[PDB]
Amino acid sequence: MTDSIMQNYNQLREQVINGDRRFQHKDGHLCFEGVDLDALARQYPTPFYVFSEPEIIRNIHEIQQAFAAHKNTKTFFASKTCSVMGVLKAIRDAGICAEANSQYEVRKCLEIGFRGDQIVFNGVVKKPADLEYAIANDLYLINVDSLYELEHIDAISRKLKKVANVCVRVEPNVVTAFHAKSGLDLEQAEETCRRILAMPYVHLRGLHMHVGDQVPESEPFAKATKVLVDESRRLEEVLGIKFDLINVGGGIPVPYKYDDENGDPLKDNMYAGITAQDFADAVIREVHKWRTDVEICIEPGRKVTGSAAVLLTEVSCEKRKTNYDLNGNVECHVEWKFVDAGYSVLSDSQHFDWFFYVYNASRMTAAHDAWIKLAGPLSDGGDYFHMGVKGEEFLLPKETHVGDIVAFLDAGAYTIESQTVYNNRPRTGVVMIDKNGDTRLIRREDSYEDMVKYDIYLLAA
Amino acid sequence: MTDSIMQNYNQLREQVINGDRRFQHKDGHLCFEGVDLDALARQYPTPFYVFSEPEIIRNIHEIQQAFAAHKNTKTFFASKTCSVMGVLKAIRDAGICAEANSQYEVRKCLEIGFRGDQIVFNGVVKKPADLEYAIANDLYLINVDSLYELEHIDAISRKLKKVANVCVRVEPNVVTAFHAKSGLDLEQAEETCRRILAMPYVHLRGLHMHVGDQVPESEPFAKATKVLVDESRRLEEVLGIKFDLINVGGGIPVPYKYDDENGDPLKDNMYAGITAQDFADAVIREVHKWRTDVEICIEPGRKVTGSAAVLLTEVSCEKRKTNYDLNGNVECHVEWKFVDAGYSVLSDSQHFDWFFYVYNASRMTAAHDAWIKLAGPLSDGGDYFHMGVKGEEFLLPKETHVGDIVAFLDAGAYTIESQTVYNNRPRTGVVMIDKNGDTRLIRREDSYEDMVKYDIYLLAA
Ligand SMILES: [Cl-]
Ligand SMILES: [Cl-]
Ligand SMILES: [Cl-]
Ligand SMILES: [Cl-]
Ligand code: NA
Ligand code: NA
Ligand code: NA
Ligand code: NA
Repeated sequence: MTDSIMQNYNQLREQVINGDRRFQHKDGHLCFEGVDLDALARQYPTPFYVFSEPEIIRNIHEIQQAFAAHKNTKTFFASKTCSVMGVLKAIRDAGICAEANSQYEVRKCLEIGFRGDQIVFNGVVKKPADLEYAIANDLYLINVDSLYELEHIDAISRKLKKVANVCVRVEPNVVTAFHAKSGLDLEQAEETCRRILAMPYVHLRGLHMHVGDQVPESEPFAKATKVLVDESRRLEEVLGIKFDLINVGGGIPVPYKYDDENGDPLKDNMYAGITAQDFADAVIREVHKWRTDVEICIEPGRKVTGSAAVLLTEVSCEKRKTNYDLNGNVECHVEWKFVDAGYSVLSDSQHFDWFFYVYNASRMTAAHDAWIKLAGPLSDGGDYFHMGVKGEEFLLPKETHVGDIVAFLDAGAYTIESQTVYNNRPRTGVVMIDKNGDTRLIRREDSYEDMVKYDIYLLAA
Repeated sequence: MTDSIMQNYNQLREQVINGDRRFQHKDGHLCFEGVDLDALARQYPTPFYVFSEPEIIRNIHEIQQAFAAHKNTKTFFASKTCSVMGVLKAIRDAGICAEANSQYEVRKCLEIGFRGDQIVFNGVVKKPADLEYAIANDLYLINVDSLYELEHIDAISRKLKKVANVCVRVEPNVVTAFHAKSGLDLEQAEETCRRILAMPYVHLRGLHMHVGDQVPESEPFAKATKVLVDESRRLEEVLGIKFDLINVGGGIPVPYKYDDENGDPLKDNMYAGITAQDFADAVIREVHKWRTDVEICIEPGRKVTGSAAVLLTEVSCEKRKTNYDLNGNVECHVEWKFVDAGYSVLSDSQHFDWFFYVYNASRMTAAHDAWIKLAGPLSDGGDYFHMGVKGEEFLLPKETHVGDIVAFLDAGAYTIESQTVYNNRPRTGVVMIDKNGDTRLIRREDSYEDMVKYDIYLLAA
């Protein structure tokens, strides 16, 4: 029933402004950490993302509190989730470490103040130049993803006369051969470790795995960790060593739909099937069957920042399209609202069928009582938001007007670096709400100069 | 049969180097317009795209030759397809016009030397600043996509005392109301045109439509053009005017799979179901039932550049993954080849299930006789190429080695502006082969400075 769907969506809306730790209402507008988002979107050109340092901190608290039963836990934010420097700075100041996924990610983590001993460098393609940069900067871990790459680590560590600290990525078969490009097979772990021990400037620290992203059950983490723990225990015996650590990766999910009573996480993984506590319980229980003193490294990405941003986008056009029958009578009307952000700004809404709550931030206390379709500004028929409240339809106040600010919630993970300049619309500015509730610009909107500065061409003037 | 699939793929490979107007072989390597692509990829860092000015010119020839039966045809390259300045310059020097999809696209077309009278500006969200820039620059056409936008065109043209030349976009119901965000309903065309005629600084030039992209049959173009032609004829009568033009949009498909005897274009639109001649026959036949003298405007994007680039990417790692049964016996092996381009470089291979021919450019004369899986360098389990020769599997020479150059063909449409800095891997350089067969860099690879120059942060040194 649409009425029931509409009723439920407006219960969720009221819970946003009366129940959510992030949000309030003022002057009829959605507020984030006490910042009126309508007013903010009159101060900065839309579309833009606004991050909350307070919410990042709360998310980091949930993660670390979840691991209270294991004191030697080291937490590395997976920076492919978001690497805007001011976001990395908030995460650094909140007291955790960083995982990096390219040479330039390593460099920006170092620049913003993560020490080498606070950085893990992972990857399936770590070219000699990448490895040389990482080894020269004394990173806490460089993962070993393949035997081919390991030969470069040996050669380059010898060349620099600097120890490379490594963890061997093993991807358990919980078809992994066909569908998992990353890591070594379990069967290869022993000889790989044996070979690293013999290398003069490579130091074996432990094994690594990463299950995946937005994982809706605890069992995959428990099963995969058990495989890694059993192999770690066995190799300690066979090789006569004591591992420094085990790195169990990331994948803690974030709620993108909150009404769990109406959702099946295994069918719709926008429902978060598990909590950080569930992830920690599964991991710690398995590790403690082997050692309670070993360091556990975790690599959460999405959970750190996902809930901690909103995309603000201005309703910039409207139209009504009407389907008529062959006698000219109306079959239905469609109310299109156009916002100034499309899939070049919010990639996952299109490419990964990702749901984000959508509300009229300018009319946040008004009933969202009109079915509408929400379109982006790209000259591209597929640039509209398909992941609606009911099918492809969204709910906004019937009073919605051009000039209102629409907010997409839970827009803090995998939303910035994935933007494009398709249609030569610019990638967005980014604003940060700091711990004091003050705002500042932390990324500019791309300028026209940015569209062409990369190009090499004969000028005309 | 895999053997048969392998046989057919190697027949296609031989046709590339012995039959294709674009390619040859030399020193065992794939050549493009006589340029050895292995050698080129030792001169420039991979991954990068290489465009062919000769092939752009050939594609433009096919389009214009297709319209020989209609002398007053004006051709506007849809620049959302590719707007690297050197690519736009080649298209300008080849003698056609430009369609633009944002304020900055308009600006870059003007900068590279398209005159205002050679530019069409389309869009669903043309804000006042966008319209003011377009009207001030005397564009040949600004489309009218909605009644809301039309009010801004009236007001701003009055403010500047400059005539805005417009075409009214009408999207026929050939559900269009639910699935087509663009244009007005046919039922709205009459009053919209009547209102424009009464505006002092808005000049109505005709109607506009655009069917879509990679369209595999001629019927949609014929049917939609007929609707637009019938309404144009009727409005000339009702309103007592003579239209300058009709703008029928783009959508000419490009072959991404060439063995048409084995493909159904309506099921797999990588097979191009129609040619430019088929598009022109359908459009011209319908227009000439109304007027033979009127100007026909077309907006091809993909067809201009799609076949005119190759992505060159270096095999940068390899591994074998083996699935074992519960007794330790081998069930299967998977041979993974890792290249230095993933979906942040070649977006559509992931997000739009787009097929591109893949060959070992370094071993182009060798039998491609080994099934492999082809992975990108992103730390992301989904970053491998799923659109294989058979399922998710590709064919490369069993002799393929790290350091070989892999080529993706037909990589010239919608491949540059759609790149991202996900994982802070840079967006690629772009090279151009000019009409003389010489090469030059036309876009640099993003530098590390580019990763962070947009960010605003307190430095440490
Ligand atoms: Cl930590
Ligand atoms: Cl309307
Ligand atoms: Cl022309
Ligand atoms: Cl291997
Ligand atoms: Na705005
Ligand atoms: Na060693
Ligand atoms: Na290279
Ligand atoms: Na007029």
